Amino acid sequence: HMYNPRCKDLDRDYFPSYHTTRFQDQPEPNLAVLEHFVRVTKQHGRELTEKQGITVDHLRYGEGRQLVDVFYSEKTTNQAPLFVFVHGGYWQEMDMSMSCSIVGPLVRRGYRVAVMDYNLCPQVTLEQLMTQFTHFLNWIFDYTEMTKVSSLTFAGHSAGAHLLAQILMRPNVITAQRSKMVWALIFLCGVYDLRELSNLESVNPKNILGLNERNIESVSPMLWEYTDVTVWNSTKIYVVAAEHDSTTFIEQSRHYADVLRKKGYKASFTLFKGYDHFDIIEETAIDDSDVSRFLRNIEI
Ligand code: NA
Repeated sequence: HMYNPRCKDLDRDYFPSYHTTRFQDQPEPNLAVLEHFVRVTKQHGRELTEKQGITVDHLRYGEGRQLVDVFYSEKTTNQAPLFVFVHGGYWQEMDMSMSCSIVGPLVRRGYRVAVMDYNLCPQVTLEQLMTQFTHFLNWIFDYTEMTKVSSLTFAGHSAGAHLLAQILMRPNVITAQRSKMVWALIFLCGVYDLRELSNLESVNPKNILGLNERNIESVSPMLWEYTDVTVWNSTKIYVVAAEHDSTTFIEQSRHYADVLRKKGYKASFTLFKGYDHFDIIEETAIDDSDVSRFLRNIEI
């Protein structure tokens, strides 16, 4: 138990749902929280286009679930900045319909918002999902370039934070110019070192992540040898943990922030009071929420 010197149970430290303070009168609060998350995020999604006057374009960067929905207000110019959101779900669950809580307040602040979906393990190995995600980063920059827009922010949650980390190490796709377009990278409650969970059946049953010893460094942002850091020093990096996450998740974020800082990235660690791993996303649908205020404050 790296990341939790005082851990008793390594598995439960890898399921953030056991770590909330919500639904503590529920016999299984971990299932309550998941149920609630599914429900409210689907509701946020419908409210975006049925109530909030927001428009969506349904696009694709690949076959099947490799989709990108772009949300915008027609009352706003087409040359607005683009905010990109990458959803979580341990590379094996979640979809677009539960991923759009973040959209509404951003559109009201004058962003266009791209919410993407991806193929899940074991339809791909994690390595292959990562190659596909590289196709997505190429797509999003081609899309922004075509639109002749040259300001972006990316944010990923959980597994999505893990995925987003490769943006720092794909220079055959991410040119110096592409890098210079990025205002900020936001890593919400991600995981960055997969050596412990790779060996657990509860997280990686029957090895559906398709992991092993040759590729464990490559799927672990924590362990990479970062190079050409200088092209990112126009980009602010925010590594964020929720206070009510597992100590393992919290420390994974703290340590990843340390790794980046030590490499010379403009990175910071934030422990966000009052949130667990889930409501930190749920509350992004509320303009006045603490998390919303945080995202807004990044702009300054
Ligand atoms: Na711009």
